Amino acid sequence: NPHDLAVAGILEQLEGCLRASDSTGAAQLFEPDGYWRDLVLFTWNLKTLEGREQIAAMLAAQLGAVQPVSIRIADGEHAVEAGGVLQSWITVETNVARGVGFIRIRDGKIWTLLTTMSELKGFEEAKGGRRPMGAEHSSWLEQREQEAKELGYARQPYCVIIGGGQGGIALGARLRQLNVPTIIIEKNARPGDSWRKRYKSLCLHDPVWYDHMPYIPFPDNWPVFTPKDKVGDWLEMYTKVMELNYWGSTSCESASFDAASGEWTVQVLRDGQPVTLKPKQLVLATGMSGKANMPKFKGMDVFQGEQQHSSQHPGPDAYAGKKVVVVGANNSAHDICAALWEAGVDVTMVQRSSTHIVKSDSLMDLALGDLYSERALAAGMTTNKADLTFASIPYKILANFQKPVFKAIRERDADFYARLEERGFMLDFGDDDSGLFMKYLRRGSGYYIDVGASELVAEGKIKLKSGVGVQELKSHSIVLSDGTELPADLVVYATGYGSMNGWAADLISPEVANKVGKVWGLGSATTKDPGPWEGEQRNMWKPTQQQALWFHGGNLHQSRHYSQYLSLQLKARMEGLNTPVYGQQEVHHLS
Amino acid sequence: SNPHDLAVAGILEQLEGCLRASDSTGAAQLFEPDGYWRDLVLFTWNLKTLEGREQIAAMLAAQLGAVQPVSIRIADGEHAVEAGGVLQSWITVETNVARGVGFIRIRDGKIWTLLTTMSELKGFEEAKGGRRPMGAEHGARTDRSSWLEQREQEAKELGYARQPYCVIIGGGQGGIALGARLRQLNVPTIIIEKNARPGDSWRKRYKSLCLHDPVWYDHMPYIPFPDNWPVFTPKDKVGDWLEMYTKVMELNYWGSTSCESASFDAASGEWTVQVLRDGQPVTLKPKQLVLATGMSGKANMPKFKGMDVFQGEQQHSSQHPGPDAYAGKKVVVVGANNSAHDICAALWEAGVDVTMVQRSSTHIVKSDSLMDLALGDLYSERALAAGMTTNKADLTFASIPYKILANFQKPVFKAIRERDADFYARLEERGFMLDFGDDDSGLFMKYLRRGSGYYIDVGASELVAEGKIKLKSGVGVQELKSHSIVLSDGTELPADLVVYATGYGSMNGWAADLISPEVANKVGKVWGLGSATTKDPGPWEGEQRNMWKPTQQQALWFHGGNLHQSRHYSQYLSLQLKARMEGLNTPVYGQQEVHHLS
Ligand SMILES: Cc1cc2nc3c(=O)[nH]c(=O)nc-3n(C[C@H](O)[C@H](O)[C@H](O)COP(=O)(O)OP(=O)(O)OC[C@H]3O[C@@H](n4cnc5c(N)ncnc54)[C@H](O)[C@@H]3O)c2cc1C
Ligand SMILES: Cc1cc2nc3c(=O)[nH]c(=O)nc-3n(C[C@H](O)[C@H](O)[C@H](O)COP(=O)(O)OP(=O)(O)OC[C@H]3O[C@@H](n4cnc5c(N)ncnc54)[C@H](O)[C@@H]3O)c2cc1C
Repeated sequence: NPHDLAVAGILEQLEGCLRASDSTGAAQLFEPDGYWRDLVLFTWNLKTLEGREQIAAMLAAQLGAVQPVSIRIADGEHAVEAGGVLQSWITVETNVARGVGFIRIRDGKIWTLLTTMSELKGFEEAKGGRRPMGAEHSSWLEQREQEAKELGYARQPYCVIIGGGQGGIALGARLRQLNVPTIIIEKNARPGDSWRKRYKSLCLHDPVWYDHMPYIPFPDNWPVFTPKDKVGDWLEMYTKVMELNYWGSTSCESASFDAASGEWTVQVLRDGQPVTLKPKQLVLATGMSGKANMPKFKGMDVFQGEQQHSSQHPGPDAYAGKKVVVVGANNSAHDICAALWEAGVDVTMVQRSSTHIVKSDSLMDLALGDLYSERALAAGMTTNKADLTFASIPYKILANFQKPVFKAIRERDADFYARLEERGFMLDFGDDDSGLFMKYLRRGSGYYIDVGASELVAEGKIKLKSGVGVQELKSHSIVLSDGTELPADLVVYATGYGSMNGWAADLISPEVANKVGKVWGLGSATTKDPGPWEGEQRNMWKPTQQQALWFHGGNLHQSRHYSQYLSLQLKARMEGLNTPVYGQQEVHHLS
Repeated sequence: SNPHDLAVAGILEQLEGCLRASDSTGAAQLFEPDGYWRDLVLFTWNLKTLEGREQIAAMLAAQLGAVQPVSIRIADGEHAVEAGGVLQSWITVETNVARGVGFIRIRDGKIWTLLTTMSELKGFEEAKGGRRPMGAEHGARTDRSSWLEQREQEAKELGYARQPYCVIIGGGQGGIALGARLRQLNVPTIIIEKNARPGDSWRKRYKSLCLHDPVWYDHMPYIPFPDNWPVFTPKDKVGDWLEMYTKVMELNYWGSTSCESASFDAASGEWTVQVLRDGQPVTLKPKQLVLATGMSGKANMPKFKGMDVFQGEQQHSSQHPGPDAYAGKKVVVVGANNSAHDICAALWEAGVDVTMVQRSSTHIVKSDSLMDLALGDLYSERALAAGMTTNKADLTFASIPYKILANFQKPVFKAIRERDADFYARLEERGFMLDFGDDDSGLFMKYLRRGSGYYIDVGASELVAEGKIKLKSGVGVQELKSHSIVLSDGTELPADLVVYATGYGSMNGWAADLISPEVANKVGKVWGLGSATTKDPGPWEGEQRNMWKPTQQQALWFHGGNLHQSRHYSQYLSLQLKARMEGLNTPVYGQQEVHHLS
């Protein structure tokens, strides 16, 4: 291929500079403002180097310790040319690891480079050609019962994960494949209960092609949008067959770290019994959403009806013939209001701030179609290549990729949007018009994927009062800042959640929560994501300022992909490897 | 272009030309005089191999009116290849009611072998890929019934207020696979299984047991084992997998339910099946009954002199719980088959005095050698890397007519013998009686012909070859005395326990005990090819007797086989069941007549 020669020569110069510990020379091969996003392989971190000077500074600090380095076109792949961009899958090696990557080249200059870590040399996963035999040509069940009785009691785990939802289960499967002895702590009774507990009608709003767990993808006949209990069944059965050590009915009560011994002391209550676990690494996988935001409205003590945060709302059944006011317009607000109307309960939504609304069909086609769809698969974009393609766009410029996508969504769904506005609903498209994904990555909230509620709003079936605040709650009403008085038997506060940092404050200490800082967000200086720029998700899947404390989570996509780089970092430290973190992120917000 | 594509595509259009022309004799003229057309449902509504031009013409003359118009072409995205004078190509075939994949071999301008299969019924395709269910019903409703509610409704109504179309007896690997395929075709089906949980059929075996077939060969439909799954799966890990598979594939699986009896009423077209679901009687009235109770039938119990005199324990291999109770005892196992080898190796690991007593020869193959030389080309990592997917692997194997399979296998097992020659020499020198099939065609051919007579060695044969398991061969049982067993060479073995590892009768014995001896006789022997070899008498039948296809008893079907055959032939059985559920015209051609009652 005519492009293979072009890309391979650029890669050879890069390879030459990297072997020579020539940081400046390597950076000169990039565009002046080019990007190098590294996932563990060079930085022992999740780090995006922006521009030649940052690129050179990383290479000057890391190259001496990783030699010899190779980088070349990936086996079986070829370079392609689109829109003036030369791109190719690549393979990259250090002295202790290998990985795949992706490179984009323009006018002979590296525009973007992705390096990732796939495996640690000598600790490769027993997959494919390396499969365990299973049988020798003490039984398999006996050994499992041995591990169930000894791990966490007579013998301590290397790693403890708090939280057995989708995120901890995926991370646990990955850790199991790396022989990192691990216990998952889950206060629910069974795996999958994290999803069973939602409202009757809930389904995933992300599509199947985007949603796979590691190792066992959903089958070709699995539904596009999975009902909440069908997810539960899958997670429970995934947990069994991937041989996880999963302590259900077990609450984590407290944890602390002793830098002297390098050990945590984690106090749990397993079916009522106190147990003390002493792992070397602690992972919080308690959900990206932390502590509920409770408003401080005048007269909340005067109101004689029920007040619930959206997280304490059981559903519409108890409220036939009653009147509900939902304070909020996020997706929790839309879910709760659509259920109350389907049940024939009087519901009013009170919106103070704008919301980004996207029709499910439009999100699936225009925003996910290129990477996660039947069309994507037929074109060869496998789930792994999709994850790596998305990861290869530096967060700095992703909004630029996204803007045309969500402009097309507005033109397609314009009539839908007009009717929402004519009704008085406050629309936005992210602070910079870059859309749903960027809001999710920046603030983890502020959007609703419409599966039926927005039409109920446009048609007036869900009553809307927007543009107003709450003045006070009276004895049987809530009074809005324009003077409107809404009678209310039940007030639901759909006011969101703080960051995961609240989990650390509640389980470790507020002092440790302060060391760690706000979790999630990019530092984009937009709503609920204050600057300055950090360029990677705050405290996710990477070293934190609290030693041996980690955060895992995200949506099913991010949990699938970044559980790989988190587990490889946990494994590397279990093997006593040298892991010199570059550019460890300084804390700019205590929450 | 491809120069082989043109040759094959021209041969195929002549075939298609003749078929649209209702030219049975002319279409047959396109095969070698003795060519083969193996059909899986698509043309014959049967599993049927047409052998020779006269049979081909007769089938085509009988069926063509029922399946026209027929299209047959090279498969989309595939190309013909030529090797050793043989032209091959994947093909795609459509009828007026169905579509499917096929495979064609051509030599000197004549069709040597044709494989036609049915993949789907037109208008009843599976909800997969582009046709996935949405799962969620978007848009507001007040009559909303959630996924969990509908599932709880079906559990409560099916078999009570509403009868299933099909009932499967047996919830092992075979019934679970078939159940999955039937749920994908919206054939309401109840699995009846007397064990408590799905997967218990594997949990029930001895501690150390693993699959002796490798993972690449073993997948269940729809959810393959993952890339980190072990080659040889321990039995309890197989149990957990089936238990998860049954849950996530939405099977209606009545555990703790024994099937007591069933009878068919040709007037109503209904079965009456009496079950005990947790002790409580239920009466099920399906239109179709599938027996999936395992290929092994009634245990064969020997008639030895003095069995009534022996003062120790006597067990059939199927009644032997394991070595635990026999710490200080002396065991004699009468048999040298696979049950006997498993039981003896377990007794020897536990330090029990065990002697194996062999009368007839056994075929021994090392698990590792089966994996490389017998399965390596189709079911391996190298096969996958070469584009041979599990389904392409299944179709390639199915594309070899059974009449010629034995000669493909002979060089495979000549190679296995040369590789393991010292192993075999030490077994023969120790006095173990070896064979390699009646015509030296090896393990897979015995299995297809008689379903017995072999043991895949995972460690026990070395214990025999080295004398750790004591061997007495070439002998029968003369009599049991009060505390000993006497062999036909005069040896008197002291014995606390005698295990009779003497195999099983045919699967139709299940039909005898659950339906009636008359129905069992009408159905006849199950399994076997009619190969005129040991335990497989002629005449030649060419397909597994009564497997995955219509039987001489109306609305009675048999499902089973190894994980490979269950995976693959459950597709054709479920489609035949689905076609009848939708009231399609299904004219069976060449329905096999019974030549043996058992
Ligand atoms: C309508 C709707 C649709 C959605 N669709 C999708 C979708 O398609 N894809 C997607 O990725 N997300 C979707 N989400 C979001 C989904 O809720 C989260 O993404 C999901 O919960 C992932 O969270 P997690 O596994 O990281 O943590 P969680 O799901 O919150 O689980 C964390 C677990 O930690 C446990 N826990 C907490 N504290 C303790 C303690 N002290 N001791 C022990 N255990 C503890 C909890 O019981 C919980 O089970 C949807 C949400 C809604 C409302
Ligand atoms: C060491 C060893 C290794 C093996 N490895 C393999 C391998 O790798 N691959 C392979 O394919 N095979 C293997 N086998 C063979 C295996 O035992 C059978 O192939 C397997 O059981 C398939 O049978 P099945 O699921 O069709 O029926 P079965 O497993 O026999 O199950 C039929 C079920 O029907 C139930 N049943 C019977 N009567 C009734 C009734 N009246 N009411 C309700 N339920 C009833 C039984 O409880 C049983 O669970 C191995 C065997 C051994 C000993």
